[PDB]
Amino acid sequence: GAQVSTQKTGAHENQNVAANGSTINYTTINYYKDSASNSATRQDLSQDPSKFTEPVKDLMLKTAPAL
Amino acid sequence: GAQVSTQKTGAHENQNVAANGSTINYTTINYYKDSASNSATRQDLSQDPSKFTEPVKDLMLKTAPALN
Amino acid sequence: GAQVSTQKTGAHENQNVAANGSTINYTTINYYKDSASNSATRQDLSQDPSKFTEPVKDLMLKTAPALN
Amino acid sequence: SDRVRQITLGNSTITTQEAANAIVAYGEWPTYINDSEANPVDAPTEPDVSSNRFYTLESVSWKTTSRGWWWKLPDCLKDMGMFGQNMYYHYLGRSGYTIHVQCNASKFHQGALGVFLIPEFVMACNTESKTSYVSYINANPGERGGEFTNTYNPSNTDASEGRKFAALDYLLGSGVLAGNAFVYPHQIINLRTNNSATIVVPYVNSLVIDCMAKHNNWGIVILPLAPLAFASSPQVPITVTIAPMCTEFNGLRNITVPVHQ
Amino acid sequence: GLPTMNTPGSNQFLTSDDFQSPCALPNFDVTPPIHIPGEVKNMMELAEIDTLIPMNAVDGKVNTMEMYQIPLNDNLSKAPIFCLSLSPASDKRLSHTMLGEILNYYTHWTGSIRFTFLFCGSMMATGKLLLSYSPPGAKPPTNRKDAMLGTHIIWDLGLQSSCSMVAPWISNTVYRRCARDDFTEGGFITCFYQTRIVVPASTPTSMFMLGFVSACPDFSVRLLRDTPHISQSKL
Amino acid sequence: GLPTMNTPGSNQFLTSDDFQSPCALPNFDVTPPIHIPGEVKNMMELAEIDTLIPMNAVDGKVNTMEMYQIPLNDNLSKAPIFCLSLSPASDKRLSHTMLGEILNYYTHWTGSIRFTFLFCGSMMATGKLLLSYSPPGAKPPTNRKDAMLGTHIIWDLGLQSSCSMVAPWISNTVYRRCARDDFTEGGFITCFYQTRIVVPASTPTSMFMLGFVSACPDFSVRLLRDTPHISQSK
Amino acid sequence: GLPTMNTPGSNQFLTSDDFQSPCALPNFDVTPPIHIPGEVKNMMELAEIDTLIPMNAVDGKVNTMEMYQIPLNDNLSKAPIFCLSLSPASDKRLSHTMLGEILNYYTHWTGSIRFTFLFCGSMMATGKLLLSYSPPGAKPPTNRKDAMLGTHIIWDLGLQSSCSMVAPWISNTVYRRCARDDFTEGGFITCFYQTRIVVPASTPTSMFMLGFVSACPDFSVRLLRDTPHISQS
Amino acid sequence: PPSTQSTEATSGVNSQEVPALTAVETGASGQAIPSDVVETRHVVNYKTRSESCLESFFGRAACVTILSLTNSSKSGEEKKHFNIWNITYTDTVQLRRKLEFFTYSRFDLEMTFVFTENYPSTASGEVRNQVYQIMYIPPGAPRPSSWDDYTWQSSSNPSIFYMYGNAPPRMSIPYVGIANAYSHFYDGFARVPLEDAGDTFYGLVSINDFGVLAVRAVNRSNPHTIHTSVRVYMKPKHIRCWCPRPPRAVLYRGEGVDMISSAILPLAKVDSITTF
Amino acid sequence: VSQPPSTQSTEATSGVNSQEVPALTAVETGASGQAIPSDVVETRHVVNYKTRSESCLESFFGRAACVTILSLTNSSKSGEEKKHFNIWNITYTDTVQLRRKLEFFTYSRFDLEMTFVFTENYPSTASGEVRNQVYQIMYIPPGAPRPSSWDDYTWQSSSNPSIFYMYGNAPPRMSIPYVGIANAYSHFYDGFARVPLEGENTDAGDTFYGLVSINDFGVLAVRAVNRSNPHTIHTSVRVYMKPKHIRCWCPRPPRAVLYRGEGVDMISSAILPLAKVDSITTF
Ligand SMILES: CCCCCCCCCCCCCC(=O)O
Ligand SMILES: CCCCCCCCCCCCCC(=O)O
Repeated sequence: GAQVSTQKTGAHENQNVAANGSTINYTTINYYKDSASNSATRQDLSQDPSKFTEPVKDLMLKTAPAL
Repeated sequence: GAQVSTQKTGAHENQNVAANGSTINYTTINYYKDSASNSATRQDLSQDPSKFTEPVKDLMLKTAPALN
Repeated sequence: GAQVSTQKTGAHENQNVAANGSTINYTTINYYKDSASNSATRQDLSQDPSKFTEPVKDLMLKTAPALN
Repeated sequence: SDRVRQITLGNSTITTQEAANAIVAYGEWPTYINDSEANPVDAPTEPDVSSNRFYTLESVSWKTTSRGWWWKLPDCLKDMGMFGQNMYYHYLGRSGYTIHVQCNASKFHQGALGVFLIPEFVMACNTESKTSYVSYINANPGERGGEFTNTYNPSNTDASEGRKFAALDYLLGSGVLAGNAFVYPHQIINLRTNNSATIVVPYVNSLVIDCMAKHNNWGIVILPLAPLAFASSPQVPITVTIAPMCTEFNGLRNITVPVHQ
Repeated sequence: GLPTMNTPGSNQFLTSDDFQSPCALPNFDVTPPIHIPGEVKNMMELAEIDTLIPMNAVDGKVNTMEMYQIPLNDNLSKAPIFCLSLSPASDKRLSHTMLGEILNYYTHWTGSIRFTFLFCGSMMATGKLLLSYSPPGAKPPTNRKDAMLGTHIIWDLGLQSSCSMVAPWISNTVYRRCARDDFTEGGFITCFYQTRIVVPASTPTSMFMLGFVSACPDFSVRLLRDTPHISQSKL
Repeated sequence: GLPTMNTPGSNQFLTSDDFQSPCALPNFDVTPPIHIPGEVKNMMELAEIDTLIPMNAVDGKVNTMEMYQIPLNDNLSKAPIFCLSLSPASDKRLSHTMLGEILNYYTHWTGSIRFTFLFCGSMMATGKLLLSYSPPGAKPPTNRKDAMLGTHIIWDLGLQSSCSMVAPWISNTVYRRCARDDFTEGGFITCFYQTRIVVPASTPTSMFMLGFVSACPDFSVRLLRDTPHISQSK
Repeated sequence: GLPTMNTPGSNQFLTSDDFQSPCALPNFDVTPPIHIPGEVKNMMELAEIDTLIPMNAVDGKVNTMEMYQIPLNDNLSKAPIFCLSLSPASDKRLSHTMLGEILNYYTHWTGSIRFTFLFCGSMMATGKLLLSYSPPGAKPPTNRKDAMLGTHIIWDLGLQSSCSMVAPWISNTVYRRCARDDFTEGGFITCFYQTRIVVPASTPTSMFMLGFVSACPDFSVRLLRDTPHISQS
Repeated sequence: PPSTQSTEATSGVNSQEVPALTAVETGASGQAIPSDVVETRHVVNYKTRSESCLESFFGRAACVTILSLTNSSKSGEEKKHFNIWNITYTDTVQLRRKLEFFTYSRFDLEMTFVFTENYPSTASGEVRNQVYQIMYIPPGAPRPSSWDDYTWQSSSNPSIFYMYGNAPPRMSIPYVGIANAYSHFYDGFARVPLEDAGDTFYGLVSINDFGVLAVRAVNRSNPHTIHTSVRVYMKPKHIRCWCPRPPRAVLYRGEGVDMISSAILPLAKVDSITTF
Repeated sequence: VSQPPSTQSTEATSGVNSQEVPALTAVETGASGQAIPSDVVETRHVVNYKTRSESCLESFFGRAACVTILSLTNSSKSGEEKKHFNIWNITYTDTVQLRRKLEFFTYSRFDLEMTFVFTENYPSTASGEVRNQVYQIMYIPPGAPRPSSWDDYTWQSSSNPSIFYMYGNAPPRMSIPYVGIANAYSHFYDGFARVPLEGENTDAGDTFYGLVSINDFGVLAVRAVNRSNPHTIHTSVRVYMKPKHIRCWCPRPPRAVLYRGEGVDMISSAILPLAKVDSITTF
């Protein structure tokens, strides 16, 4: 039931490729029936700034005349 | 000899079982030979209220006049 | 998700070549989100002293006249 | 051609000769509540054209000394048309909006108006001795809306002036600097290039549907960003035209008649 | 031997704790189970059972058997017979019912609530009653006309005497509080006549009705709390 | 009992401690999520939103609406229109912008910064403005001729009402501190007239522009910290 | 509720331990590495670097630059030019060389030690020197004959001016103490003239030579310890 | 992992279509990057936005409240044995400001408690190890009227017990809420007055009731009064937010959103607009 | 599971009459001669299984060291509030043994562990009873607000990390990732934080030459959490720090003289590292 995930890169870890060695992984097990008891979940690095920076009905390209 | 099962869902879940992958699993091991020592059982959500709300000999239908 | 590595030799080992079987091993599991939380790294004895003792553009051999 | 926009719904259309590209807040259009999730179980009321049309709020003038204007969105149409009536008859409701602000001027008039749509627009109490103290009437001014002040002067619970909101313009009536108002969906009616601007408003809450007589999902804030000037104080008219979208209601009650001034 | 770290939360006593522990009487074999009828698996199975509503607890009719008897008559009236706040937890009469008692062990609840009325008149009695539910946030029902702007049932008294109305689950929220507050307005239930009760000569002129309340199958409760109806002297 | 040993770190409470704990409310039924428009994933998504800069934070303008209005003359001037320190966290005017406010919660920052200007003057007003950025460690660009010796654009005033310049990430260090330090010197942002603004008869002679600041897509932060811009009585 | 027992050693702080520890700054992004020049992997890579021996720490030459200059003369002499005891972490002159300083952080050590000498004389001068190492437990060399009996090399003056001698690892124990010890000494290093330095006309009649010390490739240390050279009020 | 954006190498541009020109009136932000503005070099960019994730931003346990309890020999102080606090996050400004960036949020809450004690009196003598009970009283649940009432039985109420010197106690609290997210703002009233009124019912506070926290010193009174303090800490985890707002610029007054007439001046002066 | 490499082994070697002899070289080239005993004298074969494990940089710098000692007082007198907490600059400068080891390299990159050893005693004869106290160690990154007193709002630590420890329990411990800005920490800085320009003070740089002006990692703020007692108790924290996952670059000489201050500056009374010997020929 244990999960294995990649650790955040430290001072003397591998290349920024983050795909080198088994020593960069960590193991974790949930010990509770209630998921609220789980340690913080993994970070979601997905982003979509256009939701707030370009919420335009009609899409525009950067070099297009704005008006 | 561990048991693995799902968790009651929390704030970041989509509320579907296994739709959260392995995120919602947990591991439990009994450490005692006497079952009295075990932690609480899995919730049993099965139920049947007719034992108390419709305990009748003549089957009642909802649309039939009750007093046929 | 454990790793098994050999141990540095102790008093009882008659194999200073680390060849006495499964007898000498240790098991490690990382328990944290960041690698900064991991224990000290595996020993790495690779060395190259020429970097500091013979950083000569021209290759020199030990019996070569240093200068011809 | 981005310049000319013909926007329509129901039995009404607004045509603007010069407008900036329209904004859809958060990239979403209002929709009806899908059957995958709902609080109420009554079959819904869907007024369609009776509510999904443009309504015009009383205009205001842009004097060179104005500090801004504000409206509570479902409040401003509460007594207007059939939309108003349906809001009073049903307990729950959901609606998105089309907010289209117009302000026409010739090329010689400079200055600009920022139009911001703020979900949960919450203003400070003018009374300093009380927290969040405001009456239903002062909190909900109607189609006229309210105005911002350049200065905060607590009445110390004197003649209900303390129930009225504090409304500093530079702090948006809340203690938050106006320069960051741009985080909210917004458009600028910079008179030199645009006569109008349109923003699509999805229904936003922690709930799928709520009671419109109690909760204002959004407010409208209009501020001079740049001073009005002309070469004399022209008082250029500002008109706010609003249309509900995908309006729905749920649960018929007695018509609600809120305390009246 | 095995390196470990004691995290916060260690060695604390939580009343909601679900950790294992040694058996004080290890290897005690449990007395074998037998089938016993009436097994209850969920408290909701009891919440769904019709229970009388203590509706006439007024002026000395409180804490007596007559407390559950709603008076009816053959006179002319445009007034309600009775009125209930919907809130099953805060209404003084609904709180003290089986539904209210189970419910009072919870803070949040949701779902539709069934109201069933039984007429206990003469066989020769006729008439029609208007029972309705008015969602919250508007002028209260007051008279018989405003009371029809909402969910209603017209109960035609007949051999199938009992009938029911369901106050549908209408709320802005997902769940409502059991606690009384101003926000969680339950709405109202009232009943008034469509027509007066009519009886022939030399028969009873007044009658009683018994109202019942029960949970619908879509009903649920959440967080547990101590119940305010239980009390004890200080120990 | 399995032999164990408690290591240093036992029985301590760290506010950033990330571990499991028992549920206060076992089997609690959590309200299903619903879709709500406007989901945010990262603070940087807000850092990238244009914020109006309180540039005219001068005596009589500070804390009034006019602080956001940068004046422009039709009249001849060889003076800078404005001068601003680059550091978004340290600078007095920028520390209160959304970018600044987010960065005030961080110890270090990196990446280019976008400066966008909007002209709100008469439509019939014409002219050109010079916007430029000079990296730190040299005399400030107080003379237009030096202002040109750096990153710059010339903004043609017209229907394309706005323009922008991006202060490139030029730094000796990988990240700069959000602290008001001398080592991680910000650099200089200035604007000069390229030419005087000329307007037709019966047009105001006082024009305004609104400057905005936002993070670019290459932008990031390192470490979270308490901000200095909010306080509370003891 | 897994039953456990805390063994001795529990709840103690060992400065030399190796346990995992939670990060106080979770998910912190660490500045990416670059290829920084001059990477060192081991302290022994530095132990093998030749540094000067402050051999002439004698009155008038103590704690000055001249301390590293070994005098030579063209006159007849039967005396040793110099003498060192081979105690690299305890001798007054050797404990301060790079080899000694790295070694001052260790308790015990092994391997051979190399010495290199350089003539900083005129080009005009010629002659020969005897470098010699004598193992422990005997009268240290008092004259040239003793120097010839033990391990030695003849260093001629010539174009390849530098000459090295290696004091081979001869020891009873495997490792020697770094610390001065009556039991363990590393033997003796000396130098004598093999022949008089011959100096042509108008040529300096006195010279200097420099001496260097470094670890040989078979060198190692056993245990890290605090050094005596640095202190604090 | 996903990463931040890289820079491509560029050269001179003579395009009739220019990325540096735009119109912010549309509501869109300017989109230009350095490669559009100046000639650039290629740069590989691994400076990942992890610290800025909402999950990391809100990952610290902030102090939220201070409770003050006294275990005293004086009969007039029995009541001081007992302290009830409303659950709220508005008591401390640093946490409140962070939470108020978002209009709505959903998260699981982790609570940790820290206990301390001292002597409030000059006189002292032996005091036994103190143990404390923290009982949660959900909304509408009966509250104790005093320190040792029957309600402390806590048959349904969650309750935790702690002794000094032991590890700080804690518990995880699954998202609890009436709505599908917590609201930090509420532009509305608890009740609509019907045909002036409602003055006391405006804002989030009028609809905010999650129950209260009751703390009690369990030890019976000793001859030497001991003064204790409980520091309550909170952090969100497994957190999502649905609507950015600017943070508060000036000092807060009360639980709701309001202002201090003497503290509405967040900015400082500079000598002139042309002074750096 | 591979056998680690050993130090150089010796091949049996005969004497030689070679005309190519490694004994002579030219150190002037900047290169060390490489002779091993088999190049100088006759040698036997020696199997070498010895290693350099203890000299690995990871092992060399693998011990925790005391880096600073902080002190604070829990008391109840009108002039004592200011003594309730201690604010300290993060540095390794305070203790010489660790500093000297670090100074062997010009640059270094590592993660750190922080361990805190707490103690307390009575500075006063009152010798009264006090309760076991909780102490708070809060980290305040540079530019973050600092507390004015021990009882203040900044101690809320909503963004700053902070650790709470009880006296009598295991020493608290935490890991810190490399937080340098550069790709390594610099142990030395041959430069200025800023460049005084033509329009400046002649002496400019006097207040900022050196590492002292660019190295700023914030402070630790330590307070007793407990309210004060009638009986004064004096306490202190011995802060221990350890490099971990450490690599270094560009080796340099170790310090030969008594340190003093923040830079490399020596004092006149301690510029004489070696002892005198009566003669060049003395053993
Ligand atoms: C013994 C401790 C149990 C405490 C239970 C607390 C329940 C969670 C309520 C959180 C209220 C604040 C929500 C918000 O507005 O962000
Ligand atoms: C809550 C306490 C957190 C402890 C923070 C300690 C930070 C240590 C790293 C900063 C110093 C880097 C330079 C150095 O190695 O000396």
